[PDB]
Amino acid sequence: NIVMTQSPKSMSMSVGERVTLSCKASEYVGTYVSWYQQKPEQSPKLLIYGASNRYTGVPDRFTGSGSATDFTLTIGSVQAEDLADYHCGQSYSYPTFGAGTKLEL
Amino acid sequence: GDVTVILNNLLEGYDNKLRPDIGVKPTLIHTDMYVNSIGPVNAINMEYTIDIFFAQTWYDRRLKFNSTIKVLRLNSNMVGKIWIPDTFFRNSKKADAHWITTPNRMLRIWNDGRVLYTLRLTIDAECQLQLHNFPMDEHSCPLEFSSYGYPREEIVYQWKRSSVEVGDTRSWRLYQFSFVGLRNTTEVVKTTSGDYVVMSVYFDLSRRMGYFTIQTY
Amino acid sequence: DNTTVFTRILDRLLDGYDNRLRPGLGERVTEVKTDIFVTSFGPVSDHDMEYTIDVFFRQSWKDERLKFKGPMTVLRLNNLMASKIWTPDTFFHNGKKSVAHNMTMPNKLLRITEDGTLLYTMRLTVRAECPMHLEDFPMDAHACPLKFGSYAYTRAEVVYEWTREPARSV
Amino acid sequence: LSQVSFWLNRESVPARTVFGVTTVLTMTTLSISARNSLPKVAYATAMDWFIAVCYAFVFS
Amino acid sequence: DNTTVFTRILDRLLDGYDNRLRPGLGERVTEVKTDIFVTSFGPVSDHDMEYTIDVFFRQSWKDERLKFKGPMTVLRLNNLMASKIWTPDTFFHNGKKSVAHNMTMPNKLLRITEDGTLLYTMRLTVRAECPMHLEDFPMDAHACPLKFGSYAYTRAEVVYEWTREPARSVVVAEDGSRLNQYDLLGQTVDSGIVQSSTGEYVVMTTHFHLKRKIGYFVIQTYLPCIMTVILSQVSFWLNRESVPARTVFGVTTVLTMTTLSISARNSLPKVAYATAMDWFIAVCYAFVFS
Amino acid sequence: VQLQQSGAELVKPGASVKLSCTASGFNIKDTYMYWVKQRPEQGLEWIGRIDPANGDTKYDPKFQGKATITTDTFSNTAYLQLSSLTSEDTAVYYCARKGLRWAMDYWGQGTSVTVS
Amino acid sequence: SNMSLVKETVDRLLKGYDIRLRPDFGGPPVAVGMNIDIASIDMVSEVNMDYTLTMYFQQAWRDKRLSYNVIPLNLTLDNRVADQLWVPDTYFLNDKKSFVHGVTVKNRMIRLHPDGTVLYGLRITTTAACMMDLRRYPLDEQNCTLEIES
Amino acid sequence: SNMSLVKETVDRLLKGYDIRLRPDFGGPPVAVGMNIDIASIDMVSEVNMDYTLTMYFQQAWRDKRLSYNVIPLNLTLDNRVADQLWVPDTYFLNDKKSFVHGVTVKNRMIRLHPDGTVLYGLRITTTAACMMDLRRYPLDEQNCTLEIESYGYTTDDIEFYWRGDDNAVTGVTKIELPQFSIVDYKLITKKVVFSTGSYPRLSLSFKLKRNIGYFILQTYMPSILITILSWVSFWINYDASAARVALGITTVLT
Ligand SMILES: *[C@@H]1O[C@H](CO)[C@@H](O[C@@H]2O[C@H](CO)[C@@H](O[C@@H]3O[C@H](CO[C@H]4O[C@H](CO[C@H]5O[C@H](CO)[C@@H](O)[C@H](O)[C@@H]5O[C@H]5O[C@H](CO)[C@@H](O)[C@H](O)[C@@H]5O)[C@@H](O)[C@H](O[C@H]5O[C@H](CO)[C@@H](O)[C@H](O)[C@@H]5O)[C@@H]4O)[C@@H](O)[C@H](O[C@H]4O[C@H](CO)[C@@H](O)[C@H](O)[C@@H]4O[C@H]4O[C@H](CO)[C@@H](O)[C@H](O)[C@@H]4O[C@H]4O[C@H](CO)[C@@H](O)[C@H](O)[C@@H]4O)[C@@H]3O)[C@H](O)[C@H]2NC(C)=O)[C@H](O)[C@H]1NC(C)=O
Ligand SMILES: *[C@@H]1O[C@H](CO)[C@@H](O[C@@H]2O[C@H](CO)[C@@H](O[C@@H]3O[C@H](CO[C@H]4O[C@H](CO)[C@@H](O)[C@H](O)[C@@H]4O)[C@@H](O)[C@H](O[C@H]4O[C@H](CO)[C@@H](O)[C@H](O)[C@@H]4O)[C@@H]3O)[C@H](O)[C@H]2NC(C)=O)[C@H](O)[C@H]1NC(C)=O
Ligand SMILES: *[C@@H]1O[C@H](CO)[C@@H](O[C@@H]2O[C@H](CO)[C@@H](O[C@@H]3O[C@H](CO[C@H]4O[C@H](CO)[C@@H](O)[C@H](O)[C@@H]4O)[C@@H](O)[C@H](O[C@H]4O[C@H](CO)[C@@H](O)[C@H](O)[C@@H]4O)[C@@H]3O)[C@H](O)[C@H]2NC(C)=O)[C@H](O)[C@H]1NC(C)=O
Ligand SMILES: *[C@@H]1O[C@H](CO)[C@@H](O[C@@H]2O[C@H](CO)[C@@H](O)[C@H](O)[C@H]2NC(C)=O)[C@H](O)[C@H]1NC(C)=O
Ligand SMILES: *[C@@H]1O[C@H](CO)[C@@H](O[C@@H]2O[C@H](CO)[C@@H](O)[C@H](O)[C@H]2NC(C)=O)[C@H](O)[C@H]1NC(C)=O
Ligand SMILES: *[C@@H]1O[C@H](CO)[C@@H](O[C@@H]2O[C@H](CO)[C@@H](O)[C@H](O)[C@H]2NC(C)=O)[C@H](O)[C@H]1NC(C)=O
Ligand SMILES: Cc1ccccc1-n1c(C)nc2ccccc2c1=O
Ligand SMILES: Cc1ccccc1-n1c(C)nc2ccccc2c1=O
Repeated sequence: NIVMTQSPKSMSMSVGERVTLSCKASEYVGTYVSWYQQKPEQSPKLLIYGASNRYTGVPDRFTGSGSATDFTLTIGSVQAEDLADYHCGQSYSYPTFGAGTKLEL
Repeated sequence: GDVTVILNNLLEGYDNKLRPDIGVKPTLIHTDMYVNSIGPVNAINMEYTIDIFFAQTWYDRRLKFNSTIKVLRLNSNMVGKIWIPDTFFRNSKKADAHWITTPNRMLRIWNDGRVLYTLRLTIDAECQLQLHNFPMDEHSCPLEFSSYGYPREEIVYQWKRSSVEVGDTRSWRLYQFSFVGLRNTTEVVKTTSGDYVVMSVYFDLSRRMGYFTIQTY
Repeated sequence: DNTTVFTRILDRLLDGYDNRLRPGLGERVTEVKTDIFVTSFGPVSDHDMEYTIDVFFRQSWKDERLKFKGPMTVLRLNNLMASKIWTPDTFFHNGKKSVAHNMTMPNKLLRITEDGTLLYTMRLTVRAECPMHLEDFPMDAHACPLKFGSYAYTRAEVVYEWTREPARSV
Repeated sequence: LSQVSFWLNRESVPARTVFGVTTVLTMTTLSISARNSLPKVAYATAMDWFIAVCYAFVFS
Repeated sequence: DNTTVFTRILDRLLDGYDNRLRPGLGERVTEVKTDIFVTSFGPVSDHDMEYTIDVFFRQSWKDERLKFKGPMTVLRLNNLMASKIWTPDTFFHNGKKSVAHNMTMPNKLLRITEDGTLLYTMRLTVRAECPMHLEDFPMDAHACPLKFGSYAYTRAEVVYEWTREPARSVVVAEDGSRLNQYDLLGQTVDSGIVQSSTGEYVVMTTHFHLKRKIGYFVIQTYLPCIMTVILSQVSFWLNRESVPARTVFGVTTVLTMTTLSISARNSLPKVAYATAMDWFIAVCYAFVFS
Repeated sequence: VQLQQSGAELVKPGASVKLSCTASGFNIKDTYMYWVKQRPEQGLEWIGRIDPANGDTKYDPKFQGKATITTDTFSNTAYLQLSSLTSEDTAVYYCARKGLRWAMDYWGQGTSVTVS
Repeated sequence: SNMSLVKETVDRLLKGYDIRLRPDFGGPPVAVGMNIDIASIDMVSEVNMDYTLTMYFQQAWRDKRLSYNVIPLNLTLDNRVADQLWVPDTYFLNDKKSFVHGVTVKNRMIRLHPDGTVLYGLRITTTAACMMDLRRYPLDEQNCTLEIES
Repeated sequence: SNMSLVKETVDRLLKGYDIRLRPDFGGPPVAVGMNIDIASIDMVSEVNMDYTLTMYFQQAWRDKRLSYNVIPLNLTLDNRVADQLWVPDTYFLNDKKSFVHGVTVKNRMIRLHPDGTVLYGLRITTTAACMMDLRRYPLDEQNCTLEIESYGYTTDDIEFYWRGDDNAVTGVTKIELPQFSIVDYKLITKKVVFSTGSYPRLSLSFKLKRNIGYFILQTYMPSILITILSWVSFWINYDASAARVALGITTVLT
């Protein structure tokens, strides 16, 4: 399939700072990667579709970028409700998901 | 004034999908040809160009009127509203009518229902040149035409006495060849659709050995 | 609301109008005044013995059936009105393959004067046979003709004349 | 160029032979090329006569 | 009278139908699912920087005004029904000249499902512009694009989407290869947005990756040049007491090099830089001259 | 707009499970339906996919045969039939809807499946 | 008069005819028979990997709607009525550029038969693609073809 | 429903619409603004003296007849409605052959605004005549243009102008010609006088400078090298006739 290598495995940052999550695609996926936020004991919520497109109801601080194999999700000025797992997936081919990234303070 | 009335009466209750005498007898069509010029004869594609005025006349008892006017002289406007023979050229690689400034077409209807229909055509006519004895080669190759969908039982063509008329021949585009005469012929050919009356005009061309002399010999 | 009055004028003009009949068919000869403006004299093709020419072809005739009386002395009308009226069927005797331009719209023009005089111009590219006599080549001069006239109308029905002095009409 | 050959000494035979041969070949190529540009008319033009006379001079 | 009931269905279906208005004109965005089947990949014109391609262009959308109930679940209708309904006005952004084939009839297709889904397929040939960089010619590779989208409908009104997984939405037929001089390595698809002077439009992109085959140019240029270099160097082994022979060798080798240099460019467009073949010919000419 | 899944359930190894996903607010025929597996403290895993309008299915190569996905257009529901369950099949199974560039915009609440 | 009979027959046949539905729309497939009379093959080009042929392409099928029993003769109609009848959507897959000859009129034929058999002919010129293997050129054999499909 | 409201509004707008008459038929001239987005300039031909350009040609004017106030948004209508509306009779005086792209449908846009403004767009390819002076070929700079004029409407019926007056033309800097480079372009507004009246005209011009590298590779270097070869003759002993004559004749023929 297409392997989505998501780094870092985990990350902690205080409230108010800027963070950058990164996702690496094995093959070419174009702009068909989406980012999901999964809070504990909850189902995933779509944040970014396409490669840079905020889903409706997504605050303006979340923003995605990248094309081809390299992609990134920068959360500017994280708040206290941004603690969750963040998965990157590609839908160019049959979907595959990154291993995830846990965000602490 | 009253020519409008005549025209309206002619077309009322008229079906142009049906040839005159649909189930009575074949429609007889007399054809005339005026040859403006015989274009270049390229042996590479084994074809020659010809520009003609093609006249066709036939009788339609539905187009019969009574008035002091003896002939209705019309332009192409009314051509599409009456029945027209579907004559096509059998050995033509491609052909086209002329449309500037208006369709180069003419329609005349006489008192007794005789119809005359003329149009201007340029034709690229296929003929297979046997190039033995070239450049001392002479050819006489044809221009054939017939109806597409009407077999002999429905349409019959007929050459008039003075059917084919040529112009001057001094302004023609024949370089390798010289026009030496022509003749007309008729016959019937069998096809998967039926038996069709096929009309043929043969143009006699003799190559003139003046270019190839100085070019090769 | 000049729109409605002008629509009424046009509808009355086209009511009971037969475009299959030339103006003055019963008791006259239709006189068409012609004029050519050559916007570009195209390249001459020696190999095909022909030349290309782009012209504004202007025609003008009188149609009594198209008299009107309104606020405007002239109706600068669209190019599609011409399809509804009778026009001369001029053609080029020595033309090979001419084109009428319809980019972005039909390059035509119809102007009806209140007295019933019509002006009709169109933009054409004409390709015409120019029979050359190459005995003095390449020191040769030629006179390339451009012959046009009426298909379907004999001299007893339609005649052509130059709109201005013949020496100034092309 | 063909007439230049007259100034070469009588001992340089291959030189003059090459001059003549190449000049004739050049004239033939020029005749073909100059006839290419024209319609295949069946008569001779002024250019044809000039080429023929030049061809005659080279051959002479 | 099954024809009569189906005629009645069709007549009730087009009654009060305005094909000038897209489905969901003021209350929803129309989503057109798109699919391409490449029946042949025409030749690539290096001189014109273009390529021809034959495809079945398949478009599907949902029109709620065309719901029906009858003895069928789909209506396979003659292609003149498409002219009576709204259809998307898709066009190719980098298309130079395309033709929608209509022999012997318009090569079109319209299936209406009872839920109001439409399938609209066309056969058409597209000549598309493929900008080429020939610095590595004849050992160059290119990604020729095919971009299409809606004319006159902005992103807020019509969006395009691949019907299946993007990686499976452009399918090339097995035998459909008209490439003489090139090799089709594969195809890639993408979706994006272009800001024009009339608004923001969705654009669907396909990239065809082509690798040029070097064989023709090997035989036609490289072997002649190597042969001429070898022939020029063969003049060294001749005796110094043969001036005419070595002079003939040199002059004829130089003439052959000049002819080859004139011939080589004739195949390529008139670009303003030197390709790899140009450098090879230059070095061979330098060796002959030396 | 809403995807309602069945509640949790405990079964024994080697048994079979048929999960349910009810779609309300849209027609499943209009989109693809996805089934995703999430073991604890791990990443998501695509199980398979179904196109209700056509009925065809695609499965992950490591789930082919083990899982079967089917729908019922009438009730607007999708099913996932797991067979030959093993201890490593304990996870939370999600039902998702494709939309807006294949982004899986809507997800179900998930079903906790555990095998003792 | 036989003219009036033919006119009324044709008017009845064309009245209420739905061009949008094929014959036997809901029933079994309609069987179309194909005939081809090849007039010429014009230019077999290795450069363009194609060739041009001109043919009389004829199709025949049964259309029960266009059946009549009041007259015993086959009605050849002016080819403009072809725009009012259903005809199959036959196309040539591998053709690059084609046209129907149109002088002096569109060269097509439409012939009705009392039992409903329609006969629909076209004079067509197609430039058909033909990929040629030139490995054994000029001692080569080429196999081209025309693909006819609905 | 909103769609039924829009359908009623459009049926109202198109009822009684006289396509023969321009907006403000008996009044002040209608002002038409032109926009061009140039997509490519394909093949500048010296032999045919003409270039081919593809562009998005936009036209904008106001028609008070097509004014609506019940719907708040801009109606993008199917392009086929343009056959039922008045559009300006714009044409290109120097074009030789041109067409509107027709795949998948005709590539034209019609977009209405509540105040009555109509935005009319076309994707056109014109082969404009480009008379070139080659006295300095290939060190030549060419200036050919596209003349845009109304065929039938005199200057008191219609007015042309560039919407923006400096940004009316876009995409010029992105054009890549293999043999030329667009050095400069200008927009002009004129009035031209014919025997039938005076007409608005817009001119779009391009200044093309020809790149010379190709010609250096193709014709200049070979002749220089051939001349050096010719000079080689003087280093050969003048006792050898065949060699020197071979050099000279071969050089001349090359
Ligand atoms: C696949 O797709 C192809 C592309 O779509 C398709 O090709 C197209 O086929 C159709 C059908 O055959 C063609 O349409 C016909 O065209 C005939 C003319 O053909 C010649 O001219 C056209 C261009 O036509 C313009 O010019 C003529 C005359 O100059 C006008 O009459 C036209 O209306 C039109 O005028 C407009 O455009 C002008 C600019 O060109 C403007 O200046 C003008 O103001 C108008 O805006 C050329 O394209 C043709 O070349 C092509 O075809 C030839 C065929 O041999 C090829 O060789 C060539 O290579 C090209 O391919 C050709 O040169 C029209 O005559 C015809 O319309 C008449 O017939 C129909 C049906 O009968 C009527 O409904 C219609 O009303 C017309 O009849 C009236 O007019 C005639 C005139 O003689 C009267 O005799 C008749 O009685 C009737 O009069 C009544 O109406 C009049 C008003 O119309 C009125 O005045 C009268 O008073 C009376 O009331 C038809 O439109 C189309 O051009 C083809 N397009 C192309 C690009 O080729 C192909 O077939 C498809 N294939 C398949 C298998 O489906
Ligand atoms: C040169 O450029 C000019 C400028 O555009 C072109 O002129 C246009 O030509 C097209 C093609 O004929 C015209 O479109 C035609 O419209 C006719 C009438 O449409 C109105 O009226 C009917 C009622 O009769 C309504 O149904 C309709 O909504 C409109 O209100 C139709 O008769 C034509 O239909 C034909 O084709 C369709 C295709 O589906 C069939 O359904 C029909 O049976 C019929 O065969 C056609 O739609 C257009 O109107 C012309 N422009 C203008 C301003 O009128 C020239 O054609 C062009 N010439 C060349 C050679 O390129
Ligand atoms: C490519 O080729 C085209 C075609 O030749 C060139 O187009 C020409 O461009 C120039 C300027 O760019 C045009 O000249 C302009 O004419 C305008 C109108 O002239 C009126 O006024 C003068 C007297 O001033 C009269 O003689 C004339 O008959 C008119 O009545 C001027 O208004 C322009 O500005 C002038 O006046 C202003 C006043 O403020 C000065 O500031 C200016 O410097 C200037 O003096 C200008 O003169 C010319 O008309 C165009 N050609 C045609 C045929 O119209 C392109 O320039 C050329 N280059 C490129 C890159 O495309
Ligand atoms: C053209 O065809 C007509 C009709 O077939 C030919 O007319 C006949 O000509 C011969 C003389 O060769 C006469 O004996 C006949 O009486 C003519 N018949 C009619 C009906 O007029 C004519 O000869 C043909 N033209 C040729 C052969 O050049
Ligand atoms: C009407 O056409 C049919 C065929 O389309 C004619 O009958 C056929 O004629 C051919 C040729 O003679 C025979 O080989 C067939 O056996 C006949 N029958 C059939 C079913 O094809 C019929 O004669 C024609 N009618 C008229 C009055 O000519
Ligand atoms: C209809 O189109 C007009 C013209 O573009 C829109 O008006 C523009 O609105 C944007 C944002 O509101 C402004 O930045 C522009 O300056 C406006 N243009 C003009 C010429 O005033 C209008 O918004 C569109 N209709 C709707 C409902 O959005
Ligand atoms: C062009 C031509 C050459 C020789 C004899 C007659 C003609 N000729 C002329 C001069 N005018 C016509 C007007 C309408 C229809 C046909 C013709 C015609 O054939
Ligand atoms: C003779 C030949 C046939 C096919 C392909 C190439 C060649 N070929 C060769 C093999 N050597 C040359 C040396 C100098 C100039 C031209 C050629 C040449 O054309």
